[PDB]
Amino acid sequence: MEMEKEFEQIDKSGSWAAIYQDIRHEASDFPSRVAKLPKNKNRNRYRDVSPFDHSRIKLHQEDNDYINASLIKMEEAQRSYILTQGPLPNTVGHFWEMVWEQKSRGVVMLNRVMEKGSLKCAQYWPQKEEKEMIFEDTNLKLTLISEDIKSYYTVRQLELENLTTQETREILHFHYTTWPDFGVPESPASFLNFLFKVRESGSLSPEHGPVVVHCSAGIGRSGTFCLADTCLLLMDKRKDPSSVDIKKVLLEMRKFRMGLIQTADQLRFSYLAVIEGAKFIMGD
Repeated sequence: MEMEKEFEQIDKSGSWAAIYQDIRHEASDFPSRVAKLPKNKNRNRYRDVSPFDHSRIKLHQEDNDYINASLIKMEEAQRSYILTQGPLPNTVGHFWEMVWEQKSRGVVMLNRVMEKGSLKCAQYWPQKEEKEMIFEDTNLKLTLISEDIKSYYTVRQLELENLTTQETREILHFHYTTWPDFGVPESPASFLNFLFKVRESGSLSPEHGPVVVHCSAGIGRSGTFCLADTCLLLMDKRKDPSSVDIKKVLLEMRKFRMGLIQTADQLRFSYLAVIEGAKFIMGD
């Protein structure tokens, strides 16, 4: 069924909360035993959001390999993503270790450091060129190279240096700064504009490691981003674009991280973004 007609059907019958609960009921349940070990309690921002064991990213260190992060590998679309929580004061060094070890080119941040008067993640990148950051636990240095502030998002060029070997890499930081404190955006236009800027940079392409995407818990706004990207790519690849089933794609992604898309409003917004984004992938 054309999602656009599916959309109006659900909208006129006001059944979004019902569709969404059906997804929650059918979603995969896999063990997350490593996340729950006592030694890792201060590595998790939220007690009820954990990576599954089978898909978790392992840090390359004998001490403790745990980070709250998951590899979402989409086989038909030929795209991979790493979804992670916003880094905590004691996990910022682990976060940049993962970026280095997984050979990522881009980091996508979908939250502000403070929202609703509370801290939603650590200030984990430098704000001034001349004030670089050193992460002593993982032996990495991080420098701000340039900053381009736009109305709906900011793009930063960063230099990550492995102090052990003195190799350096350019990392691109894509910061969507205008998601509202409550609810979802009224129009998907600025979100789609942002997605296409990430695509244009190379950060999603198979020559690099997977993009790292986060919000506060790494499941809500973050799920919306990868769900929309993968659905649009499938519509590009297939002979029959109306065969793309957004609910089935979401359940496939939930095999790799729990709780992706956190509200029925985020589900509706994901439909809106794919429907409106389609009106480019087909030529215009």
